[PDB]
Amino acid sequence: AESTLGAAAAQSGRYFGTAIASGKLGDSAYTTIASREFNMVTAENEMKIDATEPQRGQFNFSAGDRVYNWAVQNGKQVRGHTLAWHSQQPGWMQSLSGSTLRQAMIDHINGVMGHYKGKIAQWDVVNEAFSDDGSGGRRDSNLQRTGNDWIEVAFRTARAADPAAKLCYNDYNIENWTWAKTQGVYNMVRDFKQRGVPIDCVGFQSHFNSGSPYNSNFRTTLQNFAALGVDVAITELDIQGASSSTYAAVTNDCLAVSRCLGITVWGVRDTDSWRSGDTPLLFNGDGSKKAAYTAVLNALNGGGQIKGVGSGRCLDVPNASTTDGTQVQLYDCHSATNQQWTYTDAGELRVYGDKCLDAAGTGNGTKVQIYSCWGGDNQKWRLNSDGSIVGVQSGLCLDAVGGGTANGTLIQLYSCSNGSNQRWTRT
Amino acid sequence: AESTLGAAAAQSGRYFGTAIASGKLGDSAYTTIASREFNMVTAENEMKIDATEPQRGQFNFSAGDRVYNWAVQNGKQVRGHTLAWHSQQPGWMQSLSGSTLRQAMIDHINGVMGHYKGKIAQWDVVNEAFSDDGSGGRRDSNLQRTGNDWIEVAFRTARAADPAAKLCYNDYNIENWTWAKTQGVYNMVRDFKQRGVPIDCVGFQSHFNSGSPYNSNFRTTLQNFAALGVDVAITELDIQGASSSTYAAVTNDCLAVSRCLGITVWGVRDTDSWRSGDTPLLFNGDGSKKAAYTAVLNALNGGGQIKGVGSGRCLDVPNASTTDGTQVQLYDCHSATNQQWTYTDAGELRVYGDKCLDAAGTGNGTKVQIYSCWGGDNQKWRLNSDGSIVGVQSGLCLDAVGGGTANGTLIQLYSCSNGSNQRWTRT
Repeated sequence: AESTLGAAAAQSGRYFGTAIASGKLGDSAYTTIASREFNMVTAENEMKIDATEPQRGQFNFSAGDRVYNWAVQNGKQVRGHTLAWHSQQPGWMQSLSGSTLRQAMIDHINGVMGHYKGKIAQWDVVNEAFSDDGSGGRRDSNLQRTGNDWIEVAFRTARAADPAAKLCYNDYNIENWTWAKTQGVYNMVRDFKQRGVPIDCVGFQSHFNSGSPYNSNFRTTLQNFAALGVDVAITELDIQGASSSTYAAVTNDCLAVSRCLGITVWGVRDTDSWRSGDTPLLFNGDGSKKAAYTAVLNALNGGGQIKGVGSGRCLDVPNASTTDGTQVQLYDCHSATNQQWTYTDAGELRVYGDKCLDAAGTGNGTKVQIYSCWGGDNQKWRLNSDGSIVGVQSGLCLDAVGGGTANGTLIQLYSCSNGSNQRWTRT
Repeated sequence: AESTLGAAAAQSGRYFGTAIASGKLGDSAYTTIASREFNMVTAENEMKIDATEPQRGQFNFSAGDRVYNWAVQNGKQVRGHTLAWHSQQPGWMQSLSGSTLRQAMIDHINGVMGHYKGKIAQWDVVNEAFSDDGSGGRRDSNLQRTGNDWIEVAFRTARAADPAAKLCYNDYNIENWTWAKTQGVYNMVRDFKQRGVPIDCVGFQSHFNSGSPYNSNFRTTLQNFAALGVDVAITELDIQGASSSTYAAVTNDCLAVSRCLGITVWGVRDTDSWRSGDTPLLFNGDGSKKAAYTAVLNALNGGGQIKGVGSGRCLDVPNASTTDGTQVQLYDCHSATNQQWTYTDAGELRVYGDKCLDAAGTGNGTKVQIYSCWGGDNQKWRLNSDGSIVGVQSGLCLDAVGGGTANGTLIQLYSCSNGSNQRWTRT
C-alpha cells in the first residue's frame, strides 16, 4: 500500500503515527483522517502523570483507555506517554521530596504500566530530563533532587513491570549533534548501555522552528545513537511553516537509519496543534492535505517548465504579462521567464519571483491565473507522483479546458480524472 | 504630519478613513490605532436601515450616536452609510412593496438625515442598485419594483433633508472600466447630471480579490466620472492578501485625480474584517503595521543589495550558506546571490529565491537569520523612508550589533534608535 502515510511507512517496516486527543474523538473530520492515515498513536495528554493518578494511589484510566481502545480498534499500535516527568505533575506529587518522591515515582510506574501491561509498544519512561541552559546536564527538578540515579531506577522499574514494552528516553533540542544537550543525552545512554541499564530507545521530539531549526546533521545524531545498540524514534514531529523540503528531509533521515522505527507527527490538523500559529502539521484546518503531505508520502514511497502530457506544450503566462488576473494558458515551450515556475516549500508555483499561480474559486470551471503571492490556500498546490497538480483549497486538478492542445488553450480547475489534459511533467 | 495615514492624506487635501464598529470601542488596542491613524469614519453597521428604524416610524440612534460621538471627540469627520438599500432591511420593511414601500423609503431618509442634519460630510444615499449578471442593468429588489425612478427620488429627498451633505451613490465592482456594471452606473450619473438630479459623488467600494482584481484602468474610470462634475471616493477598500504594490497603486490613482476626496479602508485590523481570512487590511491581528501600511504612507507622502550606511557594507549570508538558522552579517559588498535580496509584496526579504530574512524572537538582541519562507510575521519587514527596516512582528529595527562596521558584524533586532547602524540604503 502507498496511498496513505501509515501504509507507505509500513512498506519499509516502519510506522507513521500522530498524537490523539480524546476530546476530539467526537469530531468526524478528525477521526476520518486519523483512522485512515496513521498506524501508530500517542495519547496527547491522557496518559500523563496528573491524568492517570489525580490523587496519590488513586488511579484513573478513563481518558487513557478511551484513546488506547480507539487506537487498537482502528489498527494502530500505541506509544505510552509519559511515566516520569518534571512537568504536569499532580498537586500532591509536587509536594514531595526525598525517598518519599522516589517511592511515589516507583508506585506510579508500576500502577500505570501494570494496567497496560503487554499492550503498549513503546513507553516514554523518562521525559525531558536535561537542561536547555547549554551545559549538557540534568535539569533541576524535584525528581533530580531525589538522586541523580533516578532515571536509571525508573528504567529498571519499568523493565520489571512490563518486559514486553520498549523503554525510551524522550527529549527535545537533542536533534542537532553539535548541541551540548545532545551530547549530554548521548553520554547517558552510552553509560547506560555499558552498565547494563535497561533502555531500548531514544525518542527525538523533533520540534523544529526558527529558534531550533532542522539541521542535516540530524541523520548523524540518529546514526550515532543507533550505533550504541538502541532504536531511535521521531516522537513529536512538527515544523514551523511545514516546509515540504524539511518534512521530506526528516523522513529520509529516518529511512536512512535501519534502527529508526518510525515517525510520529504531533497532531492531525494545524488547528489541533499546540502551536497552531505555526501551521506546523500535514493537514490544514479544513482537513485538506498540505503540500508537505505529498512530499512526505513521496519520500516514503520513493525511498523550471511545466509541460502538459496530453499537449506537449508548456504552462504559459500570455505575452509575459505581470498583471494580476491574467489567466494562464498552454503554449509552445521555450526558455522564457513567463514559462519558468518555481515550486516553493510553502507549496506555491511562482513566476516572476513574486507572482503566484492562483485559483479564483473552488468549483469546476474556476479559472487559473496569476495573482500577487500572499499565502492563501488557493495559491498552494500538490504535485502528485501521478503527474496531477491538485489545488490545496479546492482539491481540484489543473485542467486544460476541453482537453485542448493548441496554443492559447486556457487552464482551469476541474474534478480530477487522470486524463492527459490533467497530467503534467517538470522539465 | 506625515507619520500617520490621516495626516499624510491631509497634505494633499484628502482624508484617510476606516469603518468603525461600536462594539469594539471598548477595546483600547482597537481605539488606539483608530483614533491615531484615521481622520474620517464610517459606521460599519450602526447607521444602516435596520439599526436606525427597527419599527416603522420608530427611529433609534443609540448605536449610530456612539460611533458619531467617538468620531467627533477624536477629530474625525463622518460618512453616513447607508439610507436606501435592498440588503439588511428591517423585517417590517421587507414586507412592503409598491407605493407603501416607496413612502417608507422617503420617511426613512427624512428621519435619519433630520437627526444628523449638518453633522455628516457624505451620505451613501443609495447603495448597490446595479446587478452583477453582466447586463449593466438594475438589481431586482423591492425598491426597484416601486419604479425605476426610486433612486432619483431618494436623492431629491436627501438634498431637501440636509443641503449641507454631499450625496453619493455607492457600489462595488464598478472599478474596472470595461465592466458593464461600471458603464451602467456611469450612464445613470450622466443622466442625473443632465436632468438636474442632485448627486455630488460616486463611491467605489473597491473590494479587490483574485476573483475581482484591481486593474490600472481604475484611474481612467475615476477620471471619467469626475468629468461628469461629481466627486469620487474609495469607500470600502480592502485587498485580498494586502499586496503592497496594489495598495500603493490604488492610493496613487486617487492622488492623480483632483476630485478624489479620499480613501476609507473597510476596517482597522485584519481580525476586524468581514473577510479576515483574506487578511486584506493594513494592520494585523496583533495591531502591528503590515508591509502594506508603509507602502500607503509612502505614496501619500509623495513617494538587489541592502547596504548599511554607518558600515558601508552589505547584508550578507555567511559563506553563501543555505542552512536554516544561519545568522546574517555585514560584509564587503559584491554581486553574489548571498547578498541579493528581494522585497516581496507580502513584505519578505528573500534570498536564494525561497529563503527568508527571519527573526527568531521579538525582543532586543534577537538573532536575525535566514529560514525557509512560510509567511510568518517574523519574516515580514517594513522598509521605512528614513532608511530603517522594522520587523512587522517585533516592531524592532535591523541592528548591526554594537554599532560594528567590519566584515563579520552580526545583525540583530534592537529598539529603533535611528542610529547609523540601523539605516540601510537599497543598491
